[PDB]
Amino acid sequence: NEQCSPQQRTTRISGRDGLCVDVYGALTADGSRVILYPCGQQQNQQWTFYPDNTIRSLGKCLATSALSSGSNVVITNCDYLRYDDGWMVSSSGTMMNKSSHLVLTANAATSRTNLTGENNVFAAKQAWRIGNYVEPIVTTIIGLRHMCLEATDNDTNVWLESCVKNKTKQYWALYSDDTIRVNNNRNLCVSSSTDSSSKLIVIRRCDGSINQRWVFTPQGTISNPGYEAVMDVAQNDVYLKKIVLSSATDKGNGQQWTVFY
Amino acid sequence: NLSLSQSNFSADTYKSFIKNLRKQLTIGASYGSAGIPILKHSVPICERFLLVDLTNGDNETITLAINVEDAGFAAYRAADRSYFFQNAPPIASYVIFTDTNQNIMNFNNTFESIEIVGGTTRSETPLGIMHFEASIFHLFVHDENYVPTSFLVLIQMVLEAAKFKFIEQKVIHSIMDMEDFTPGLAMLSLEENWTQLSLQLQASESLNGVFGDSVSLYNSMDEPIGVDSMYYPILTANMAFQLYQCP
Ligand SMILES: *[C@@H]1O[C@H](CO)[C@@H](O[C@@H]2O[C@H](CO)[C@@H](O[C@@H]3O[C@H](CO)[C@@H](O)[C@H](O)[C@@H]3O[C@@H]3OC[C@@H](O)[C@H](O)[C@H]3O)[C@H](O)[C@H]2NC(C)=O)[C@H](O[C@@H]2O[C@@H](C)[C@@H](O)[C@@H](O)[C@@H]2O)[C@H]1NC(C)=O
Ligand SMILES: *[C@@H]1O[C@H](CO)[C@@H](O[C@@H]2O[C@H](CO)[C@@H](O)[C@H](O)[C@H]2NC(C)=O)[C@H](O)[C@H]1NC(C)=O
Ligand SMILES: *[C@@H]1O[C@H](CO)[C@@H](O)[C@H](O)[C@H]1NC(C)=O
Repeated sequence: NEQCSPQQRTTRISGRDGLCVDVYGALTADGSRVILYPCGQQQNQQWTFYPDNTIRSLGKCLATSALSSGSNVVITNCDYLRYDDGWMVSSSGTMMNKSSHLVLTANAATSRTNLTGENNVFAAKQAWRIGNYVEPIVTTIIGLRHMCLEATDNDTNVWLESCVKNKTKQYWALYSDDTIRVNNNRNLCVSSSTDSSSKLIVIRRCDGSINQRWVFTPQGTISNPGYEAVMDVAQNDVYLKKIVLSSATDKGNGQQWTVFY
Repeated sequence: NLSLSQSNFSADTYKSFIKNLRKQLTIGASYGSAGIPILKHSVPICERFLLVDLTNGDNETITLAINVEDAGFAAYRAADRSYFFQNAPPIASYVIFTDTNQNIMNFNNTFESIEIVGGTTRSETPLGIMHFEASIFHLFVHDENYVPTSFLVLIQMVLEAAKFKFIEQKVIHSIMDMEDFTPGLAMLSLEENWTQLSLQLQASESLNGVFGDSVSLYNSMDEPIGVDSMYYPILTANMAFQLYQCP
């Protein structure tokens, strides 16, 4: 069964604010920089994956340009990497250079931001969706007592309410940077607490942070991988109107969620 | 035997049943990068079947044999009778329901086969609590007019729900809202592609989680979403287990 060993696939790579990984001006010279840019069909956003762990556009290979963090990610001649182990993409969408452990990062959100190799902190700005479908995925999010997450208090808070099909504030847009956004206001992201004294999950202006990176795991949790915790209904009591970040526990169903899209 | 009764069919009990069905199917499952259990394969025929009891609104009970390799129905029992799909493994009748009057159904356990024989499609076959109930009845008495649509109902509400949290949730919505439904493109595209998603996910191991082919999954707005990798929550948080496909 050779379908088990596909030799290549050409796709796109989207990330922060739903922008795409783009070879700037489609330049082919070694060290030509990779940027963040609005997603389209152009060849310089077409990335081909191969079993040698290379990722390629315009015939050349995505690559870090330094051992230390802070420098641009570039495309360069693939023969320069013949003895390199290449890239490793985690199950959560972190794209990592195997040797250096540097991670594809977008330090700003605006079109033309240079992508760089950075130390991994599991920020939303270090989360990517490899795939051709780059749009935010619109969904409801079902939790304890078959209830739906709703954006509340002028899109500042979030808790469970009974699912109502029409109700616009129960819809969420799932972005390529692992953010969960208010569907009607896509500058607003579900956020773990910035106040040390509180575990309360809230809604705040999207800023690319660890607080806003979320992973829908196959075991049915909503994980914040940088804080090694999951979304949880406080006291397994939906009436408390509080969702919190907790370490994974088999004790309650408050950590179980469903994506209904 | 794991069981579900129309008498006690609340969103909670339905959910527990599906959760336990998945649990049991995935005993001894293998795992890849994606973290989605891959069902067992090359199982000795004596171990290949999981039995599940379904009871309708009036204490009529059937027992379904599920093949643990593919989460499909091979056969079922009603009282001292049993019924085997034509494509059930040929040795199955020596292993399950041995002390019954065994019979062969003249169609396969696939949607394509069941749809042709019954003259009706999943898109026109309602799902919900009352349809579950009546389906159990028609299987119990083996009324041949209704056997194919009864299987469309029960395969979708039991097995396909076990495969996909999306489908499980469609049934929960149906219980909570007290409203039957017909499956739309979203549900059907999952059902249609379970096998292909299985293959691609396993094959993706050698391409950093990227698929060899794209699979189209529809959302509730009938928009198609191309899934050409494991980095789609609508796959990775939905498909609860896979068919074994790759070494
Ligand atoms: C994203 O990445 C690109 C590429 O790295 C940025 O551009 C580059 O910026 C350098 C300075 O950051 C340019 O250097 C100047 O080059 C002339 C000769 O090229 C040299 O005589 C100058 O002194 C200066 O060079 C450096 O001086 C400081 C030293 O520490 C350093 O070692 C020298 O190299 C360089 O040409 C340029 N590269 C290219 C191909 O464009 C880019 O920055 C934006 O554009 C540049 C031109 C400049 O306006 C920057 O300040 C500005 O950030 C960066 N950001 C964006 C959004 O594109
Ligand atoms: C991953 O990172 C490593 C290390 O930063 C890169 O390996 C270096 O490649 C440069 C350019 O060819 C060589 O001069 C160095 O000798 C290598 N350093 C080490 C420590 O081996 C590698 O190019 C990166 N790979 C990708 C695809 O980004
Ligand atoms: C039933 O499925 C088998 C595969 O085992 C196939 O060969 C046969 O042609 C199918 N027949 C029907 C009735 O569709």
